[PDB]
Order: sequence, then C-alpha cells, then structure tokens
Amino acid sequence: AVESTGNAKAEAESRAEAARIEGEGSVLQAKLKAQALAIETEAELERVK
Amino acid sequence: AVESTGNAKAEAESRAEAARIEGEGSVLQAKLKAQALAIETEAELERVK
Repeated sequence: AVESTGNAKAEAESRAEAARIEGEGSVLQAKLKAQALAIETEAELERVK
Repeated sequence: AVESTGNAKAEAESRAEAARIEGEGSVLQAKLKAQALAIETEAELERVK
C-alpha cells in the first residue's frame, strides 16, 4: 500500500509541479505577450491611422 | 481475505492519491489559467477596442 501510494504520489506531485511552473510561466509569458501585442497594435494603429 | 483486501486497498488508495493530487493541481492550474485568460482577454479587448 505504502509502495503503490508512494509512487503514485510521486508521479502525481510531479504533474502538480509541472502544472505549477506551467501556470506561473504561462502567467508571465502571457503578460509579456500582452505588452508586446499592446505596443505592436499601438504603433500599428498609429501608422495605419 | 486480508491479502486480497490489502492489495485492492493499496491500488484503490493509489487511485485516491492520484485523484487528489490531480484535484488540487487542477485547481491551481485552472486558477493560473484563469488569470492568464483574464489578462490576455483584457489586453486583447483593449487593443481590439
């Protein structure tokens, strides 16, 4: 019981870790993507104007 | 009886463990996904506006 629960807990917490780093990393990368799209669509809107 | 119930209990608790880590991990990852979709659709709604 301790063995199977141990390994399953290990793989599961591994997925939780990957999910967390993917989480915050998605947050920051989406934020820089937000600034990028913002400045790009801004200059684009200007010159197109 | 103790043997079969023991092994079945082990595998079952293993599934419970995986279900729990999948649970909270789904919670946190869905939350970061929520912030990501929020900021992304926010900046998107702005520039599109």
